[PDB]
Amino acid sequence: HMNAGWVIGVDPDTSGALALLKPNQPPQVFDSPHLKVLVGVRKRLDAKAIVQLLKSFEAPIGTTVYVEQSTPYPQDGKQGWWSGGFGYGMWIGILVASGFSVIPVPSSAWKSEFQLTKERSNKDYSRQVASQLFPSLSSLLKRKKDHGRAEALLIAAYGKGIKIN
Amino acid sequence: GWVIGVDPDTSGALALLKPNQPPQVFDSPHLKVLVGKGVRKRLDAKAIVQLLKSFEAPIGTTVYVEQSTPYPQDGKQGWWSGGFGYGMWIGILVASGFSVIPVPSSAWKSEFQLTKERSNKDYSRQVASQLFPSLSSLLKRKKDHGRAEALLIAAYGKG
DNA sequence: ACAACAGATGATGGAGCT
DNA sequence: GCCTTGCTTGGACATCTT
DNA sequence: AGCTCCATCAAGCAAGGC
DNA sequence: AAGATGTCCATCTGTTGT
Ligand SMILES: [Mg+2]
Ligand SMILES: [Mg+2]
Repeated sequence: HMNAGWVIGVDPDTSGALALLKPNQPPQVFDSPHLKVLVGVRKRLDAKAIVQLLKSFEAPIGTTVYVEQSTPYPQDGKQGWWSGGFGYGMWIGILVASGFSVIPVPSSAWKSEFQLTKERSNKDYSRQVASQLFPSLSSLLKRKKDHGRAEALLIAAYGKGIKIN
Repeated sequence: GWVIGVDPDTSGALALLKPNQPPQVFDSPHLKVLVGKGVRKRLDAKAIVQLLKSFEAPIGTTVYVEQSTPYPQDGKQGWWSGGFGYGMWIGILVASGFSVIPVPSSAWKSEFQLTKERSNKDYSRQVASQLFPSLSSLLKRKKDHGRAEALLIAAYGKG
C-alpha cells in the first residue's frame, strides 16, 4: 500500500544531503554535516551532528529512509572507494541504530523515474528537475554545488512513490 | 568504568570489559548481500544494535575502534569494505550514545611489544590468551584473529 | 574565501631530527 | 560440510540477446 | 612548523585437506 | 538461464574566477 508516513532521502556522499518530506507540509533539505579531519586535511561526515540533525526531526519510529546505494568506477582512486564505503556505511549505521527503516536505492532506479538519460543528463538537469517538483526550495538549488541537495530531494520523491507494507 | 574494543572488519569482533565480571568477546554478526555476480558478507547493523543494547552499558561508555588503513597494493573493493565497516561501526556507536575513540593497529604495540620480525602469524592470539585466560578456549583457531584483536584493542583502551 | 573547473584516480601513522 | 593456504588486489546494475 | 625513514594491514576467491 | 551490452557515478588535488 501507498506510503502515507514520513519519507526521507539520503545522498550519502561527503558533499551530500538529506531531504525530509512530511505529508501536507513543505519539503525540507539539509546539507550533510562534515569535519576537517587530519589524514593533511579532508572532509568526513560528522556522525555526531548527523544524529543530532536526525534527533531534531523527531520523526516516528520506523520512518522509511531511502539511501542512495552508489558504486564507484574501476578507474576511481582507492581513496575514493574507501570514502564511498564510509559514508554509506555510516549512514546505514546511524539510521538503523536510530530506529529508521532503511531502503538502499540503486542510483539507476531514481534517475529512471525522472527520465534522466544520457540526453538531458542528471548532472546537468537533476537540480532543475528537483526545482520544479519542489518550487518552495528552488532558492537552495540555484548552484552547481547544490547537486547533492537535489539528489536527496529526488531520492525522497522516488521513495515516496514506492508502495510499502 | 566499562571498556569495549572493536575490530571493525567483516570477520572482526567486539570485546567487552566490565568491572567485577569476567571479560567477553563476540563475533561480529554478518549477513550475506548480493553484489554483482556472487555474494558478499557485510556487517548486519540490525544485529549489532541488538548486541550493544543487550550489554546495558552505562551512557556514553568509551569504545575504542581499530582504524582501517589499507595498503596501496590492496584492491579497490577492499578499500571500500574497509571504509564501510569502519563507518558503520562508528555510525551505530555514536547514534547509540557511546563515546568513540579511533585507535591505530600499531597503538597496542606501544603497551605490548610487537615487531615485523617474529610477525603475528599467530602472535596476537597468544598475547590475548595470556591477558584473558578466561577466553583461551575461543582463541585456539587461526580464524580467531579478530577476537584476539578486539580483546587487545580493549586492553589498550583500558590501559 | 567561496565557486566552478580540470585532471588523475592517489597510503597512513609515528618516531626522530632540522 | 569447515578450516587453512595460496594468490591477486578485482565494478554494479539494468537491459537486450541467445 | 617542516622532512627524512619505517612499520602497519586487509578483502576476495579459487583449490586442498579434513 | 546465462552472456554480451550499455549506462551510469565519485574522490582528491590543484587552478582559475568571481
Ligand atoms: Mg551520489
Ligand atoms: Mg585487524
